[PDB]
Amino acid sequence: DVLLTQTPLSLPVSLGEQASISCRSSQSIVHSIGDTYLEWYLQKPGQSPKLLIYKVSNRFSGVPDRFSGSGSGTDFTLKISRVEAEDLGIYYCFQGSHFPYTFGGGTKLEIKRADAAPTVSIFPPSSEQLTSGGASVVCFLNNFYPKDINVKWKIDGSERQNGVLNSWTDQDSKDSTYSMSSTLTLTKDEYERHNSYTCEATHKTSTSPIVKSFNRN
Amino acid sequence: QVQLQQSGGGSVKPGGSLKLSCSASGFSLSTYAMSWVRQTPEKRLEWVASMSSGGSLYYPDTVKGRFTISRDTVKNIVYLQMSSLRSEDTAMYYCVRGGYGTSYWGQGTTVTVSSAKTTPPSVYPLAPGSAAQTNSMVTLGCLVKGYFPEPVTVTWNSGSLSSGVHTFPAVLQSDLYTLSSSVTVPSSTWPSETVTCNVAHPASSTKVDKKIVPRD
Amino acid sequence: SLLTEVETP
Repeated sequence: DVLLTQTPLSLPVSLGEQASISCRSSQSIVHSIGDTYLEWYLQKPGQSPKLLIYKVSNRFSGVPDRFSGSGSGTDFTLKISRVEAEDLGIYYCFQGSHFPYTFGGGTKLEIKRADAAPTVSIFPPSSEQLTSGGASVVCFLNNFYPKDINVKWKIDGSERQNGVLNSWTDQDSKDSTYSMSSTLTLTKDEYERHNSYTCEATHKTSTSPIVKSFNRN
Repeated sequence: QVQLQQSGGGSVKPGGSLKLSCSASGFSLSTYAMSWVRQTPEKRLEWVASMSSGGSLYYPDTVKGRFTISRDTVKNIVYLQMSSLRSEDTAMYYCVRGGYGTSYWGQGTTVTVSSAKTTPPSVYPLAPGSAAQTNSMVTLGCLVKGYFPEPVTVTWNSGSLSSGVHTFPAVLQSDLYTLSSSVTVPSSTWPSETVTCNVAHPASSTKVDKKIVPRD
Repeated sequence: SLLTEVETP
């Protein structure tokens, strides 16, 4: 097989800067003494992959010329000249010169932008979940940057770790932010024995945490 | 103007078999090469099959003798028949039209190879506490719990509330997924105007429309 | 490449 080794794995880049992505083959591709069928695809969050470049350096229709493919021997490069927020996602190289067709492992392009604090909300368990014997308390932490953030759950002023489930969105292709949802799950029986439930969000933007809470009465 | 829609994904036991379809429009199938490419849970892309415009069939060795690509140019559908399914066949399967220096991929259909039971979601409303405060923007949500397999789709007011939505990726715990979705609207519009999360789970043929009611 | 061309060489 033709093995494609793609680097880097993650590529953080600021708006208007240049990103370079490299793909290294295990052999010379040229089919016979004809064309080299090396292609570049982008997958944006929530979408399917789309063609950027074919035969090493041709732009697919409607791809702007700030996308530029080159390469020779075993090294192929995709250069993105003036990165916009919408360029984020996972880039793959691909060869179709020899069967089996193969892809590089991918490069995740991430946009750097200004720091932004999350907007935090808390939600008590619904009466219909209580009925079935479980109790989930939810914090949304919306639209922040950078991605890294910590949530600490407190029940009556003391930390709880067991039963926390956290999930981040991909990076938003508009404002370049992340959001995350944190869910503390307990039994109805344990939920009914405590009053105050708190999530505390700690994040680069403040030395003090953002604290949201409610009382079970 | 090209459309491709894949269908036929869902759950299937190791050893079982499944037939995928790709339903094509705005072009004649026969004039293009049609392929299947899958994306694994680790986000590798892998080529799985091609059929040229002239009808030659091409497969990698990892699926040879198990997978069959075919087309029906009367219904304008391309198929992938899979058998002796294994765990490593778990992936999102895309249908791809190729020709004339162009590629166009459908939205994908998810195939999960697993022994776990098909289970519909429980959908729980997330409404602010009684004593919470105004802000002028109010955030509401939906918690979608206990289902298998992926995917579920979540919309708000049937797609009418599309901005200010964050739908969080599902996470697997045990043999069960959990996901949530938030929506943010002006406080002048809620509760005066209804906000309902619409959850569909095609593998159990289930839809839940949960209205978010203010508490107490 | 059948991903971009109708036949393969």
